Amino acid sequence: WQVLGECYSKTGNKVEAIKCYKRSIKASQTVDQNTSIYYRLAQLYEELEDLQECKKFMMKCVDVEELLEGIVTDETVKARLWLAIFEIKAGNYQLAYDYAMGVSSGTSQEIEEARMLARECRRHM
Amino acid sequence: MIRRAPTTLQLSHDDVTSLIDDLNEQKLKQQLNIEKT
Amino acid sequence: KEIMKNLYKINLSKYINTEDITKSNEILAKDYKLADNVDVVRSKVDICYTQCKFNECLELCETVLENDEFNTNILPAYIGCLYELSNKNKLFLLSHRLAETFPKSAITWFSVATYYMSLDRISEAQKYYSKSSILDPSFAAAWLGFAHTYALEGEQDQALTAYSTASRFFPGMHLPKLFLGMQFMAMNSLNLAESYFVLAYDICPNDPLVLNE
Repeated sequence: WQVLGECYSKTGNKVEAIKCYKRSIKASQTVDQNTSIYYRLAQLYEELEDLQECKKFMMKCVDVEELLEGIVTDETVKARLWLAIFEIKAGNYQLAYDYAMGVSSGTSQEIEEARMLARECRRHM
Repeated sequence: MIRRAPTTLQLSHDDVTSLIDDLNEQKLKQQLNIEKT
Repeated sequence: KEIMKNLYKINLSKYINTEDITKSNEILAKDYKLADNVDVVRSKVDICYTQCKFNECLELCETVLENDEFNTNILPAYIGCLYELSNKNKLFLLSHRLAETFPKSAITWFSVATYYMSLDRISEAQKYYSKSSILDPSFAAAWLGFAHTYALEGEQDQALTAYSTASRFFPGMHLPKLFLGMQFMAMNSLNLAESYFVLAYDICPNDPLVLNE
């Protein structure tokens, strides 16, 4: 099912690819394996320009990191950075500050992006 | 543990410049008063 | 149990209920001839270390170190109280003996790093604190010294994450939080530093560093 979603995504059929990934999620036996699908599924919603809808899937992909005793994987690093950026636009600086600190153990560009975001929200905190 | 060296306050340039300007106008105050007197 | 309870009581943390630890020290010293015990002496050294009675560390742990120079429990306090006294010869001798005694212990490399940073050679202190931190992850002294080397090197952007990670790894320890707040002073964000000086002061009502900061 996941491969079908990639084929639909690469052929410009985003409307169909959403239902394809959703079917794949149910078939997965363990919640851990849904980390990769959640982040990609959220990007397609951003391509469909409904930012409110993609928030719910963004919550789940970040929350699997907590359920896995801090897995700290790559595809959740981009999740926290994107989630923190939107939260700045929402005006909730306190709710965005903890996201930057939790992702302070990623790649070289990942840490600096959250570090500068941390300083910005800290000043307005 | 290793104690961190406590931070030390520094005499800035701006405040000392402010004081020297204030002193300059202070001495300029009575120089005209002396001429007046 | 009459001695076992006091003996277990000796080893708890020293920041709170300090007077009771002292009464227990005299209780052990009397009626049980345990004044010569190394554990009572170590607890005394830690008492002196907390209130920053550094000369008392030097005298007491020099008295006991002559009898035993490789008591791994006692050495970190001696390294700290030596660094505070800022003497390099004794620390050099001890560190160089320990390097050839326990090459695979983190304590000796931590001592070497303290020596170099007493000599203000920060570049080598970087590597010789990294080695000690790698050798023992649960050696908060190494983490704090590493962040200190970063702060003293000249750059602070990384030392910021250094004190952040040190605080995150060791919850319930006030000193890394205090050092993080001091770096926040160094970078001129006081809003946050108010909160960490408050949480640090919650547990340390009387010590020069908190009040000065």
